[PDB]
Amino acid sequence: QIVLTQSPAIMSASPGEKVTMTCSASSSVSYMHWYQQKSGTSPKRWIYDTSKLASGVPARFSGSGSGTSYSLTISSMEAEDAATYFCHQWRSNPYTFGGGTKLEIKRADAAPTVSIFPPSSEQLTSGGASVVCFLNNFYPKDINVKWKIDGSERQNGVLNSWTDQDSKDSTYSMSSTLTLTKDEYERHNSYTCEATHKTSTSPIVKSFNRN
Amino acid sequence: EVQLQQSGPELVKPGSSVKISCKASRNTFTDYNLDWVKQSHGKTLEWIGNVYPNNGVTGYNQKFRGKATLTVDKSSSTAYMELHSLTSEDSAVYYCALYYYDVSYWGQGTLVTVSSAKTTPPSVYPLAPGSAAQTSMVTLGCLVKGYFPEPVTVTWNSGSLSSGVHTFPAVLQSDLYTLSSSVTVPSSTWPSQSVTCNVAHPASSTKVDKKITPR
Ligand SMILES: [Ca+2]
Repeated sequence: QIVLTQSPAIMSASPGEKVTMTCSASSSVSYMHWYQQKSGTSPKRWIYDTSKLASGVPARFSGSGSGTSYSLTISSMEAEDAATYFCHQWRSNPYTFGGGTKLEIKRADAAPTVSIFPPSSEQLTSGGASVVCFLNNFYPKDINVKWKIDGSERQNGVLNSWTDQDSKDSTYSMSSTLTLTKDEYERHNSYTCEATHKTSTSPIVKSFNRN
Repeated sequence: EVQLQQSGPELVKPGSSVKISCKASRNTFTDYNLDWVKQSHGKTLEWIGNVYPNNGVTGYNQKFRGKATLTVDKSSSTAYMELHSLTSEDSAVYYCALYYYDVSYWGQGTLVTVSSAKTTPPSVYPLAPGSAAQTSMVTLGCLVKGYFPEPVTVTWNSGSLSSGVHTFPAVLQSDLYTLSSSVTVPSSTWPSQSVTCNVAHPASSTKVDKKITPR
């Protein structure tokens, strides 16, 4: 099979600047196809036959190359272009795909909006107690969350989840969930989520008293 | 102009088989093909094979020999892929994609989960603020806990709230998934107006609504 190797695997691009990504084939091919996959969507053919734009694709996208070396270029990076791009060849049986280039865009630093939520009365009756902390709409993506119960750090029992870069405002969000037993929840009073992020020298603290 | 509707997500026992379908909406295409593609772990794509419903041969990828069988129903032109002797390695999203010269249309994907675990619907809990906070905006949430298999889909006010929504990827812990969703709205719109999270879990045929009420 013809193996496709893409570069770079991931990249952060300045808004309005040219972006180039490449696809190298193990053998020559006549044409290369490119696909865009945005968060939570199916892949969509984006450029076909090396240089032809799919329906609806804007003019800032182009494709070039020949033989074993192909490129996809964006003349001016826009927020909506944040996505993963895959190359795809139809010469060999079987057809193959490259591993993808994940493209993100730069923007101004933004502090997370932090919200903490006590367990719902509904959950507590089941014998579980989840305290949920959302850290929303921050940039850059690097962030750390620390839990404290009565001033003491709790590391175990935490579920974290992170969104991909938003297509509209180019930020990131995170959810952190600390799940205790109901009985252990009722033994302590103070619950706190602390966000460490480059936008502040001190962490953003949200807390509540079980009351 | 054409849309592909794939069959729904599947939970399959190890060793069993499953047949998934892909039907294109009304068209007059002649020499079109339908390709099947596996996406593992939300990342790498593999071409499984293809068919030419208006009679052409079938393309196969030898990596999937004895694993995938592709057919087409002549009557409806519905395309089918049967996956055989399933293992956890076969858990993935499977896409169908229609190609006709300079146009292409992909289905929405079918998530196949191979597991001996049974279906468990989520417990859906409303997340309202605690003692207080007070800004121009207020953030509310919904915790969707302890379900299996994926997927679930979350909406807020049946789609009328969207721009302020963040629904987070599910995480698997001890054989059950949990996810959360947050929505941020002006403080003047809640609690004065209703905010409700809508959580659908196709595997249990459930569509659960939870109104967020002040504590
Ligand atoms: Ca037909």
